[PDB]
Amino acid sequence: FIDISEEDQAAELRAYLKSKGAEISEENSEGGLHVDLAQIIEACDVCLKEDDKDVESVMNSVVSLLLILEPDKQEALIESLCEKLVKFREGERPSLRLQLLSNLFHGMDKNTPVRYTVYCSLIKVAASCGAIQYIPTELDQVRKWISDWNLTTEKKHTLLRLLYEALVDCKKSDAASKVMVELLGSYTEDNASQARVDAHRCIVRALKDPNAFLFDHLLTLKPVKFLEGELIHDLLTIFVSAKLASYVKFYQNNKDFIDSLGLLHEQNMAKMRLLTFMGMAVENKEISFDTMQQELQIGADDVEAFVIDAVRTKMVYCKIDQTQRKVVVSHSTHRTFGKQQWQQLYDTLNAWKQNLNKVKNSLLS
Amino acid sequence: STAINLNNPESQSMHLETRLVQLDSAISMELWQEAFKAVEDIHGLFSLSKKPPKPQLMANYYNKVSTVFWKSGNALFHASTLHRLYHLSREMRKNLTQDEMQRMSTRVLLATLSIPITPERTDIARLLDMDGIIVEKQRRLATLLGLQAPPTRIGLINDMVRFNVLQYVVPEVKDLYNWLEVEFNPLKLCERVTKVLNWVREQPEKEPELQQYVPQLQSNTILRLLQQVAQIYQSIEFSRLTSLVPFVDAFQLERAIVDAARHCDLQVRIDHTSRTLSFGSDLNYATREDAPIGPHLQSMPSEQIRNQLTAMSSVLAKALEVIKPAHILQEKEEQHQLAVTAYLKNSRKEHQRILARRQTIEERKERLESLNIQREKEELEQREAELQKVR
Amino acid sequence: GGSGDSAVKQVQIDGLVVLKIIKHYQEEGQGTEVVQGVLLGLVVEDRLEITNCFPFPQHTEDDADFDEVQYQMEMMRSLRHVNIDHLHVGWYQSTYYGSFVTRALLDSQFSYQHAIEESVVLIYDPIKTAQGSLSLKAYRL
Amino acid sequence: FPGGRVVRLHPVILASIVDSYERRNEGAARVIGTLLGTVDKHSVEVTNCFSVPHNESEDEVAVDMEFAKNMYELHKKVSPNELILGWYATGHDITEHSVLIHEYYSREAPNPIHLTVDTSLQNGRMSIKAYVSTSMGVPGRTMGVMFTPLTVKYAYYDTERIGVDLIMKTCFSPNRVIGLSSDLQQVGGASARIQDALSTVLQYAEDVLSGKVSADNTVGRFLMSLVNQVPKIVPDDFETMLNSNINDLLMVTYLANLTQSQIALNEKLVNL
Repeated sequence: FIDISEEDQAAELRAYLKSKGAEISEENSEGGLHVDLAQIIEACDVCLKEDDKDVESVMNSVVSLLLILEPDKQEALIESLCEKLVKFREGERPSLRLQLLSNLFHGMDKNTPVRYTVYCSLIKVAASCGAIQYIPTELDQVRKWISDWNLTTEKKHTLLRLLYEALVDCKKSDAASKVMVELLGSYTEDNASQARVDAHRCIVRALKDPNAFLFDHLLTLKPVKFLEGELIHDLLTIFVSAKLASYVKFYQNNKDFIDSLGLLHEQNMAKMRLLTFMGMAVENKEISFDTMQQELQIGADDVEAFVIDAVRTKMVYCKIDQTQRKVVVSHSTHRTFGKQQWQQLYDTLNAWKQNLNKVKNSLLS
Repeated sequence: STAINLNNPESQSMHLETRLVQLDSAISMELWQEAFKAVEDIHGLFSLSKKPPKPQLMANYYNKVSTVFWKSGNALFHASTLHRLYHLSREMRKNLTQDEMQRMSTRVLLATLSIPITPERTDIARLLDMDGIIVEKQRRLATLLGLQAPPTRIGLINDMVRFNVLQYVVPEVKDLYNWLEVEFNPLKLCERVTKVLNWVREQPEKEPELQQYVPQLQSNTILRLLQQVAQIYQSIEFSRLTSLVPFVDAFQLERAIVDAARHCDLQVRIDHTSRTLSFGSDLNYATREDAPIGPHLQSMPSEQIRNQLTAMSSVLAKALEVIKPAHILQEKEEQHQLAVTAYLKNSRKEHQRILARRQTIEERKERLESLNIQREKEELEQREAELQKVR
Repeated sequence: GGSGDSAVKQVQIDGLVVLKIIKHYQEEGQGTEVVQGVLLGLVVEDRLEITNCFPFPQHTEDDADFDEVQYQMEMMRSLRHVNIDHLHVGWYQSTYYGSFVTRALLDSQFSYQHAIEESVVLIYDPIKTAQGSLSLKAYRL
Repeated sequence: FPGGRVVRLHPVILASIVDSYERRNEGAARVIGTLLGTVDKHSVEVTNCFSVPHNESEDEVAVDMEFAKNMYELHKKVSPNELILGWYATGHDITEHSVLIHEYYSREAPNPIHLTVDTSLQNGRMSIKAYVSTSMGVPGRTMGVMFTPLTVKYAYYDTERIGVDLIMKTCFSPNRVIGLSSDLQQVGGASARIQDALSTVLQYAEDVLSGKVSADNTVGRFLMSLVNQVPKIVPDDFETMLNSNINDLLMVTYLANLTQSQIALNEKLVNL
């Protein structure tokens, strides 16, 4: 290799490095240049001819990364070179070839050909390692500009689907999924049918993970309100069992699918976190020793240990008086309109705490 | 006499000699000042004998000292010296080369113990008189051990377990700290740890060194549990409290709680007519409950109200709600942005004048203000030679 | 005219000074009062303006011991070459326990003030006094 | 993944860059200096810096690296944390002088950290644009310049960005040092007032037609948490304990004025 600050002659400088590469690359260096000082011809060469089997030609790749984009197509030639990275399946040095040209530098972003390409690459090319770094700046740039071109949001949905599949961490997969599902019903693939198939997998994730607690997150914003539950998805069949306090519900409502895999253990875990909450928070702070125990239909020192499970959830949390005030504040489970009306209360409640008290504070100082 | 310089032979010889002699000597006839003098001498030698890299024996002496220490001093500084010897076993290993797993096991064991043992010191003498004259000496001990400050706690363990320490550790014990440090949960902890306790407390192949460090570390685990449950519960009957905690006797343990309570590590009304305990939501909020200058456990404080809590909460907790969601804020700030652009826009005009003006200030300020402070200092000559002319 | 008595005006401490003070905030001199730097400035409209400081470090192991002035001389040339000149018109010890002007600080000040009567002595008091009031305590002799 | 990917400055860095620009150092439009700090393997901790006598002339650059030895020797005693890292300068982005202050820094010979502080009015111009060359193969001409994307942050210390926030709201308007706590008080209830504005808008969204997803279980969960903090739960035992705490605090604040009075009285008889 020789430096980029050697005179350009963009084609010939990028091609003098092909001469240091393979002999196949060299005869298509000479042949590439002697025909014409050339575009696509010269520009596809490193990108398709072998970078033999050792990827220290990151250096001449870097020289290709800035000099293909502007003299010809960026959008087609960025997608070339990236086939190669996924072919060799050594990813750390290809990650430098993706890093150098990530986005917002060396020409123009182009508004998601490059952001699709270079992120489609770095999920596959690298492990989780490289894949992590792009997710903030990607989801930032998604908010700074969403693709008005439909199909590229279907692509950025595909990349979030590659993301949740390349992830084998459940909660990051749940996160990447319920960002993808969030952006799903919001815009693009809605287009009903494309979202209906996804709705099944959402019911898998929401049931299978009881830290996507029952239905709390789905009541917060859009997903249930687009993806039907009284369809044969059976999404609201969770919202059934979520308030109605028994193993009986889910087991009688079966998809024999999800019964097997599945949801078996989490049926009792449902009963726990709903009866503890809808016990506590609709009292609305203090239920007794025996009330909780006969709600949950279980022992005494077991409900002590389950108070600790609820304290490790932080659905309930304070110092707990022993034979009364079993559970108190730190609310986290759904109470849909009870939470709305209490919000509707709150501006009127706050009206003194903001005027009356400040009329004493600001006066005093 | 001896032309000192690079003759480590006789040097090292005499050194090790006196060392072993002094060490055992003191740690034999129940002497201690002698041992102290010996250590001081060795330190002095190292100071005046630090010109050479470092030969063997080093590890030997280190281990010896750490051991001899163990008890006298707290297992804190002792455990620190133990970890030091452990680190020495690494260097000596790369140079010593010791192919033995049992060795590593024993090492890790010694490390642990010397670590979990005491979570706080009872400075009665200090709390009485003011006040040392009793801290710089600790600093000196630290220096001796090779440290510059005072060791810390199971912190220490984090320290010497940043290395591959979760691994070599022999699994008699691997799954005992996976309770103490890792696993929750107050109402199961004393239960959970009973078995790895019974495991290690068989002493003869696991270094009997360890199993005298164990009873204090058992009480330290109890001490860890006792601090938590003041935030988990607000009261508890003593009869319930007995069943929560597997232990030898209640009559023993209550006094060890009342001890800890008297030494202000927690606040409890364990003694009480009914024989029931009250932790209390705040009552009077103080650092007596909190353990006043150091936790020994996972951070799980419940909410309490202290001066400037509700003040500074109402400042910032309400602020955040108007920052994170808002349709009213970002427009205002985009027009604050516009007043910020305007000020840099006013500025770049002023900068172009300050490029002329402050240039003329800067260069002249080297001359003029120097010439002014010249006359300030040169006046002392004018004070002197003028007053000489008077008389 | 808010200007001071008989050789000097007030002080103004530019924000980029106080940034450089809170870099050697309260360490390198915690339990020991260490003069953490000299205040270098210039005479401005009705005030001095401390526009830059450079810190003065010392042998802070756990006691403070004065060192060679090879530091200060080379560092005040280091200021002079890219910026202004050695124009030390005060100094700042942060340092130890909410603002307190010790007898030693009065004596070190007396040597400083009589030598250059364009001076204040700063005591930069952060969160230690519960922050709290009079974070920048000026005081000339 | 490869090395550096982000930088974490501090407002002391921009203080020391805006220092040497405005003092002047013949800063018509260009002032350079050597940044100091340390790195942690993918992040840079730039922690303080100071300029070197520079002269960027259009085909002649002067980096007296000997001074950045002196300043480094000095700044090492100042705080042990700092390392010679690269070079910083003002705008504009990549020039022939990037190639030249490369070479002068390649005599130190770690990887360089090129900072470019553009000073333009526009908000579409990033404040400081961190760069580090790739290829950078170097047996070629002088040094290839194809810079990697890096972005900037602030981070070294809390009370010094409390120090920058103190200058932010002085930039707003002074904000002198006397009434700090009282300024934190009267912007206290202001937050609750602008909260009263926003909670109205979130209620009013539902009141007009429909809305309030926006506070259904987003702000509804924020506010339950808010009232679980400030104030606490609502018996009257709380209220009396709160009163007893004020009666104690007031008795202590009283005793502080009792001690001021006796600080006086002993100071007075000696003066008599």
